Amino acid sequence: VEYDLKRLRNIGIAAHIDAGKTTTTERILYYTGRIHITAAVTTCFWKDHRINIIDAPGHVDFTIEVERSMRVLDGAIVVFDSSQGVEPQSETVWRQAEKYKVPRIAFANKMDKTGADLWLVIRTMQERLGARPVVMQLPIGREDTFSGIIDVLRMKAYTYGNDLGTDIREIPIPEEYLDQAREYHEKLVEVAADFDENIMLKYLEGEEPTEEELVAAIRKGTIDLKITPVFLGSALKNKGVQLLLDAVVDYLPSPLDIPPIKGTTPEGEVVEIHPDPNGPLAALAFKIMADPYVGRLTFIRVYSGTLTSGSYVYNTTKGRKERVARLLRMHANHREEVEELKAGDLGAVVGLKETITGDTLVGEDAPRVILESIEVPEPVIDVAIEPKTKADQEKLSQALARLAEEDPTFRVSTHPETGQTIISGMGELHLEIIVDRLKREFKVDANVGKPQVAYRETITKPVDVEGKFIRQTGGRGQYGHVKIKVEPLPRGSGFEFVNAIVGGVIPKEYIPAVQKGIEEAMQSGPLIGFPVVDIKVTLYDGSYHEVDSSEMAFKIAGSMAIKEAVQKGDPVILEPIMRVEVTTPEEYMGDVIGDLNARRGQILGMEPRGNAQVIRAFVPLAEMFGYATDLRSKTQGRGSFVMFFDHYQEVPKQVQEKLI
Ligand SMILES: Nc1nc2c(ncn2[C@@H]2O[C@H](COP(=O)(O)OP(=O)(O)CP(=O)(O)O)[C@@H](O)[C@H]2O)c(=O)[nH]1
Ligand SMILES: [Mg+2]
Repeated sequence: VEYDLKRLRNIGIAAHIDAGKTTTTERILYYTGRIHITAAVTTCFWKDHRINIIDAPGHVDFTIEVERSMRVLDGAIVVFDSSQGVEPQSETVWRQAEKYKVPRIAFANKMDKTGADLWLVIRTMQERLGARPVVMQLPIGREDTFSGIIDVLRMKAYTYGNDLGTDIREIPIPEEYLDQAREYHEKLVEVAADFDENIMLKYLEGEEPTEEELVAAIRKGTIDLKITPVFLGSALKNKGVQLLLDAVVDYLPSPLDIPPIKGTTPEGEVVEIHPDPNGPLAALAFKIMADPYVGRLTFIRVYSGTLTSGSYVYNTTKGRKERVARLLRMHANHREEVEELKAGDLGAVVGLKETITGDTLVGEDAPRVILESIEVPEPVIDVAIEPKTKADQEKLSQALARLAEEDPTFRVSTHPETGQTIISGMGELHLEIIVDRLKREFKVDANVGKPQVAYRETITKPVDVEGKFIRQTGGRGQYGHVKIKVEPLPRGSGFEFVNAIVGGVIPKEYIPAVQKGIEEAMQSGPLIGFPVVDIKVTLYDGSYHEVDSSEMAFKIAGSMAIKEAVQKGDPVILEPIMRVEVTTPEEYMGDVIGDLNARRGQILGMEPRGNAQVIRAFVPLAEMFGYATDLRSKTQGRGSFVMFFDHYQEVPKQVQEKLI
């Protein structure tokens, strides 16, 4: 175990679509892999430092896998496409880094492409992002003549012979560039002066400081979220990627340099878990992969203590033992088996049958802390799915079971009378990618209906009703007779059944049958056909025919009673109420407030984050369809939002008629 905590670097590459996120990653692994695919975490070496490239989801609108991966990584490279400029959503990726207090460096990719303006990037970081950038390098040559890069801090430059990254020469700075470099070098020192008194008192005195001095201060400013170093080049034309690697080991934080992850005890106490390898074990799980030839892989981040291969861990979320079989590190083109993962590092475990993405793993004798929050988010959006021709069906109902493992947060059901296949999840985007991950990945071709909000039904007042089923059906006679007392149950409390049968008035056998009929009618309410919730059912009386009584009779009899009940109890539709934090440029505040209220929303409060304003608001899910458009239409593309389920609500009286 050649593990040093200080010389460890956990990175994530964040970028707007088309910036060079994948290309840069590809090149990064290549240059590091020259001594003697994807996958959640990938490891490599540069200048005696371990770099763990935490794989961006990506696609930034799934704000569950983002918050999770932001806690896993420590520093980020934010990649900009310097061709088009800085487009709308490029802001969104920046706001995320701000949200999770993660130190960052910028990388202006595509200095080779026509339209490559370095400065358009720098200025838009100052203005829109509010990033206070510090210029670390300057280009040599324009677009297609882009052939060198100057490092202004050390005052040296690099010419590139080809575009394959196989000829790199350290040259003295061209005369045509020496003045501009000197300007920006002086500028750089000035920035360092804000973070070192020693640098300050030298910068006043006229004396040029040492590299160790500047590097240390410019690094201090980065980890403290005050400045953002900017680097450039062409990832495609293999220019400046090695210098980007150097920047990673220089200015980006090690696990020692950041604020300690906060977890919760089983009592609700808030603890700061310290990154000590000798202390108790606490580790997060964040990706469950299916691997062709090892089995299930579950990717972990270790925060304190040591995860040792071939041992046991305690799963605070599920409350059970788990056997850690083997441990692995993922490299560019091979797998490495390891004996232990210590505090601050990352890899993937083998085995771990019962663990799901988002769970915590402690060291058996260790404090029973939880890293994430407890509750399970509800299924709120329904989508109908119809398989083409038999062959796709049998491998669709197979495709879903063979996928309800890495993501158990989606539910599958069958619609009461249409007999289709209904899939439900956490929102639109959650489901719209599951559909795609079936036609391409699992190769199932079928038709998909337009997303629809999952409503619920319930009574407002207590009633007392009876259901009978006396008919001559299929040669024989049928008799079932039940008398129930139903009342409303506090919100979120669900179902409750009570038996209060006195004198074998309804014989022992037929009691399960009555329950089964109740449930089935509780699937399809008498307002819109959505499931009935939050009620207490009480079976107190009834009757039976000595010979005509049957399970089927008391099933239908129980069904007829509960439909009659939910009808008489002054029913009411329930809609999900979402919780929305909306990040917006300070200026366009009024025009977003004066829109959430038009969505029947209620404002909770606005507090600044960075140079922008985040708004917290309660809005119904039904008034959230295609918000990503309306938002970017009223913020010139600069706005962005997140969404979480909070509770269920009794719908306003005007909305009810519109739904019935
Ligand atoms: N001219 C030029 N083109 C580049 C450079 N780096 C990447 N590209 C090109 O731009 C495109 C961006 O794709 P990619 O590298 O996957 O970016 P990405 O952000 O991963 C796209 P997504 O976010 O959808 O996965 C690619 O087609 C790539 O060939 C560069 O340095 N210069
Ligand atoms: Mg990609």
